[PDB]
Amino acid sequence: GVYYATAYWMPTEKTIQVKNVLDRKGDAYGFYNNSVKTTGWGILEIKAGYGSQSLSNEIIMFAAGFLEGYLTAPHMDDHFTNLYPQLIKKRSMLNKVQDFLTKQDQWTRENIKYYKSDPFWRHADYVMAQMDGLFAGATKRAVLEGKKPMTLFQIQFLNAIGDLLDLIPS
Amino acid sequence: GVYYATAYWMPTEKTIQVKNVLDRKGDAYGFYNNSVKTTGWGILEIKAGYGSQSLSNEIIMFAAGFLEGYLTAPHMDDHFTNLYPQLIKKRSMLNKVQDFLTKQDQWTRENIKYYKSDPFWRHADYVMAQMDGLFAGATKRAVLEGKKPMTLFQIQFLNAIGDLLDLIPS
Amino acid sequence: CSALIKVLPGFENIFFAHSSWYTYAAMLRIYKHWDFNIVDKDTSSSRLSFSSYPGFLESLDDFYLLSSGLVLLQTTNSVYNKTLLQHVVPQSLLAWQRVRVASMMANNGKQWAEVFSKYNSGTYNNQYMVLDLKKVNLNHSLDEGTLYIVEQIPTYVEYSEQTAVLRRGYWPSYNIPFHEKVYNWSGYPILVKKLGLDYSYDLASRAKIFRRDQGKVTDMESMKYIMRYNNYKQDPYSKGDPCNTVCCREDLNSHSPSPGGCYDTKVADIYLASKYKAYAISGPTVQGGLPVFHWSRFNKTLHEGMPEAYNFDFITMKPIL
Amino acid sequence: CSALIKVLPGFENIFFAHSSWYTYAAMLRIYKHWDFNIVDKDTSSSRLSFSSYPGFLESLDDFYLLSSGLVLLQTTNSVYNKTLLQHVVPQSLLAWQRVRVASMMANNGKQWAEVFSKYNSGTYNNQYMVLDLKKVNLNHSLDEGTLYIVEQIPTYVEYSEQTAVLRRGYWPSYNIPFHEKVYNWSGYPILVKKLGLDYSYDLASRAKIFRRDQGKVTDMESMKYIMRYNNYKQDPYSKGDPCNTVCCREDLNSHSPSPGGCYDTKVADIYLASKYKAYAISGPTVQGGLPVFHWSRFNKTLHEGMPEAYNFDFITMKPIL
Ligand SMILES: *[C@@H]1O[C@H](CO)[C@@H](O[C@@H]2O[C@H](CO)[C@@H](O)[C@H](O)[C@H]2NC(C)=O)[C@H](O)[C@H]1NC(C)=O
Ligand SMILES: *[C@@H]1O[C@H](CO)[C@@H](O[C@@H]2O[C@H](CO)[C@@H](O)[C@H](O)[C@H]2NC(C)=O)[C@H](O)[C@H]1NC(C)=O
Ligand SMILES: *[C@@H]1O[C@H](CO)[C@@H](O[C@@H]2O[C@H](CO)[C@@H](O)[C@H](O)[C@H]2NC(C)=O)[C@H](O)[C@H]1NC(C)=O
Ligand SMILES: *[C@@H]1O[C@H](CO)[C@@H](O[C@@H]2O[C@H](CO)[C@@H](O)[C@H](O)[C@H]2NC(C)=O)[C@H](O)[C@H]1NC(C)=O
Ligand SMILES: *[C@@H]1O[C@H](CO)[C@@H](O[C@@H]2O[C@H](CO)[C@@H](O)[C@H](O)[C@H]2NC(C)=O)[C@H](O)[C@H]1NC(C)=O
Ligand SMILES: *[C@@H]1O[C@H](CO)[C@@H](O[C@@H]2O[C@H](CO)[C@@H](O)[C@H](O)[C@H]2NC(C)=O)[C@H](O)[C@H]1NC(C)=O
Ligand SMILES: *[C@@H]1O[C@H](CO)[C@@H](O)[C@H](O)[C@H]1NC(C)=O
Ligand SMILES: *[C@@H]1O[C@H](CO)[C@@H](O)[C@H](O)[C@H]1NC(C)=O
Ligand SMILES: *[C@@H]1O[C@H](CO)[C@@H](O)[C@H](O)[C@H]1NC(C)=O
Ligand SMILES: *[C@@H]1O[C@H](CO)[C@@H](O)[C@H](O)[C@H]1NC(C)=O
Ligand SMILES: [Cl-]
Repeated sequence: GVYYATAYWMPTEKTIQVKNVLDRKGDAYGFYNNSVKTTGWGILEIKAGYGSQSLSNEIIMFAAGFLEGYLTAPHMDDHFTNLYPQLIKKRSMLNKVQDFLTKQDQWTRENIKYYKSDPFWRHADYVMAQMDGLFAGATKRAVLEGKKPMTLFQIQFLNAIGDLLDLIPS
Repeated sequence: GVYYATAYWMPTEKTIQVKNVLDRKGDAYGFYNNSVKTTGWGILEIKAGYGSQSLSNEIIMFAAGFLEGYLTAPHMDDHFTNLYPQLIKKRSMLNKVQDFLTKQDQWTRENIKYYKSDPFWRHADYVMAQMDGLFAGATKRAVLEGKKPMTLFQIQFLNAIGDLLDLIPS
Repeated sequence: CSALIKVLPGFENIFFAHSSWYTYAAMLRIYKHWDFNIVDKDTSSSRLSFSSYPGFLESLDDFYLLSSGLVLLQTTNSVYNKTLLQHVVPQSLLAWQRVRVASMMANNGKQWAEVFSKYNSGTYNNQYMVLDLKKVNLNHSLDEGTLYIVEQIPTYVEYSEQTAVLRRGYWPSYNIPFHEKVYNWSGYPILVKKLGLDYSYDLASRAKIFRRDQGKVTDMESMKYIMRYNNYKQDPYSKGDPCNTVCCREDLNSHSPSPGGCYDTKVADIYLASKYKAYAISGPTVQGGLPVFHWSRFNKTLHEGMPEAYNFDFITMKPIL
Repeated sequence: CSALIKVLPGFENIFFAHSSWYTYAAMLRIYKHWDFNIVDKDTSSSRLSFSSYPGFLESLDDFYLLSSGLVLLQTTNSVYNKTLLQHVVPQSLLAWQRVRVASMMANNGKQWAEVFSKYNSGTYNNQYMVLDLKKVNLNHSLDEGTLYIVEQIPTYVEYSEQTAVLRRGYWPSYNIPFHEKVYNWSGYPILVKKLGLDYSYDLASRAKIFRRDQGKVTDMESMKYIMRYNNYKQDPYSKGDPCNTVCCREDLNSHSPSPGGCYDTKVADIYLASKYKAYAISGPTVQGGLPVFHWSRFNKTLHEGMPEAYNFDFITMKPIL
């Protein structure tokens, strides 16, 4: 079935709160249609920054990722479970992968901080806000359900699967 | 049916004589298969400079054209008859065409004479020997049959049909 | 992965499609529709629909319909040059980040390639087809800019405009680089010498099948059909191998079955795309009477969250909010 | 005139063919085989077989099999730029002379274009396809140099290497220039604006028919069939016009019949060409049940030397001495 949800930016606390309704005044709203067993697809749809509040671009991106992580965390964890052993069979490989993604993410964040004037890095910043949001959202959902939240490394690893395929045999 | 013929360069008289046999010692030999009513094609085949005599390149080309003009003159004249009125309906057009082909041929011959060192013009010379031969051959055949021979202009016009198509409306 | 862009003979329509190949353990799918209200002079697109997965802020596949009127397809190349792969360093942006920045900032295929090229990581070394539907005028013309082909290896992205090829009827993509400098530098010429013509760009099995059959696409049904195509027992180009064709079924390999190969097809045309619509099927192909895939036959592979059996149909994906 | 080069999907063979269109008063045909024993360091070829006519020291059509391993096809472009046509002067070599000098001196398609370009007359303004069969390795590759496309207008010859297009399956030719500078300078863009898409390179009726049907060529029989193709009553791209197709029958135009259109087809493949062999049919096409052409219906046109009726078959042309 379909789960609706809506995120609200609380500008003062600088936090998002989520509710399980579709509310068009919300800061990111939409649904997760859990149809994977029915059609072979889940369907996710997010409309963000179209509500009452007028929001900076970075917070629109954060809210969209927050909403997506909140709705799909259970499946984020299953997809990790399923693909982790397809790519990583030896702790030696895990070492190589952790080290690369850690250095890469640190390097990405430092450039975003440094190049605050640049249109290209500003858009890298939008993508990275969405990723922080996705991390923030999936955690919220985990805590609320009483599960151990996924780590940021696990989310980096999911988004990096393509880059990891050719990289790991190196 | 098939007509065979053979041309012989007579180096002293500087003339070709033709005989109506296939003789492989000849200077250009081959056939005209008059199959146009049977298949929709005539077939002409010429082997030149493969006989007893060792011949300069220009005389091989002259002999090949001589042989072709000798065998196909009747049909050269029919093709002219058929295509002339397709291209020329007014003496005004004939004036334009005569003038262009005359100036063009004169210009071609002068360059061939001037550029006796140049590989490109030397090969233009081979093509023009073949054309002189074709003219020489068709005449020989005409005289021998008692017809008015085709003029060099008529042979220029046949070879120029493609260049004339876009040119005449100009 | 297999991809194909096919234009009809009077430019009456244009079809584009991608069929993903990877481990069947990846078939926990999510089709995503995002619309973010971004207001920024250097943003060209903040709305996009695309095939995807849980936790992926990208398609991976790839198959994207962007609000800039670009469509993005991609198939993965290999790089067999070990010295080249030594140049990879973490001081660079990953492929998914460059795809996302480019698909957000670019309004045409040259600008997409230029932005995607910046801080190239040399990871996920792929060919992209950037199809700019703003350049397509049905029954009239495919204007300059319609198709750019972008190929990435470590240290180097090459891109070129390929609309003149596409005007002849099609652009195919099947995991072998098109640009000669790419193909050479990635080591394909030595693979062809060592392993034969399956590694060549022109005569790999899928090159031959698309060369043979793209002209059989006349409409949506026959575009679906070529992109779901296997026929391995009868197609002479398959050499009897169920992976040697457009939509691979490596689980059917008779001496070393494995749970991987082709597991989806997404397809649209220019009319569907202008409404962010596509047809998408999840699962290995059953086309032509092939057996339904069942996890029961590979029951030691984790496949948490997925159904047991894949016998779905294409459904219509479109945003609804 | 229509021409087509078509490669099979696994490069198993390559076919090339030309069907001449002109006045039926030109159908007094001679197929010629010449072999001249020339000994000259700058001669590449003095042996050639080609379709021709009485008194023509050239094909005109054109369709040539040269002993240098080049094949030459050609179709005629129009030049609609009257200012450009003003540059034509008799101080230049005619097309047939440049075709002959180039086909004698050149050993590859770039050298053919360079030699043919010298003293360009701007008369008989055509596209040539120079197919270098020495570059063709069946089941393996079409190497660089396989196809050059050469286009002449007054003052300017443009040529480029087009093997990458041909590797996709085919090269078609139908009296409209391919190179954009040529097409523009000859005035085609204003004709398209004034008369519509029959004047466009991509969407002329024969562009659409070859785009639709080239993939239907699997062998010699089906190459013959596409090159003899008319089907005008049923083919939607013909718009009901018996000249709007591959092999035109303008004598069948119902309001202004004229004795002209397609009157031959010559076709070979790389095996036939290496023995200077081709299949050649003389006459308007009767394919698909069209009426045999009879001169009796146009009995005021001179057609001295020809048969009355054209219902011949393809015959084998080859030298025999
Ligand atoms: C969620 O997905 C389900 C699963 O497909 C959708 O329900 C189907 O909708 C079609 C077309 O409207 C109906 O004809 C089917 O009978 C439904 N099938 C099943 C098996 O449920 C539903 O439409 C989707 N809803 C949203 C909001 O995405
Ligand atoms: C000259 O042309 C004729 C006309 O086609 C050729 O004769 C035909 O040859 C074929 C194949 O050998 C026979 O099966 C036919 O029965 C012949 N047909 C007719 C109607 O004559 C002849 O072979 C050619 N000869 C040369 C030297 O070119
Ligand atoms: C492009 O051309 C085709 C016609 O060839 C148009 O589509 C058809 O038009 C017919 C008759 O007008 C309709 O009945 C059909 O529904 C269409 N399909 C076919 C196969 O004929 C099409 O509309 C044109 N497209 C554009 C954008 O102009
Ligand atoms: C594989 O890639 C390597 C690394 O790029 C190539 O070696 C380089 O070649 C360039 C240009 O020829 C030289 O200037 C450099 O000296 C090389 N660089 C390094 C870091 O070694 C090699 O050419 C490629 N292999 C193949 C088969 O193409
Ligand atoms: C190119 O490949 C094809 C096979 O695909 C070869 O031609 C066939 O080979 C089969 C079986 O070996 C023969 O029985 C047939 O006569 C051929 N035709 C077909 C349609 O299979 C062909 O020999 C190869 N060509 C070259 C130059 O190697
Ligand atoms: C038609 O051709 C004419 C003659 O080449 C073109 O006019 C020339 O254009 C060039 C470059 O733009 C100018 O430098 C010359 O002044 C022109 N030359 C002459 C002799 O007039 C004209 O551009 C072409 N027409 C079209 C529609 O392209
Ligand atoms: C690619 O390799 C080929 C064949 O070895 C070589 O001849 C060719 O010039 C190379 N091309 C490029 C663009 O480097
Ligand atoms: C796993 O597969 C084997 C047959 O290969 C079977 O014996 C076992 O019970 C299977 N378990 C399942 C389908 O749950
Ligand atoms: C040909 O004409 C087009 C359309 O007018 C023009 O935009 C284009 O750049 C021209 N191309 C060349 C090569 O001159
Ligand atoms: C020429 O055609 C007309 C019919 O159009 C006919 O009356 C005349 O006799 C014809 N002459 C022939 C066929 O020789
Ligand atoms: Cl093609």
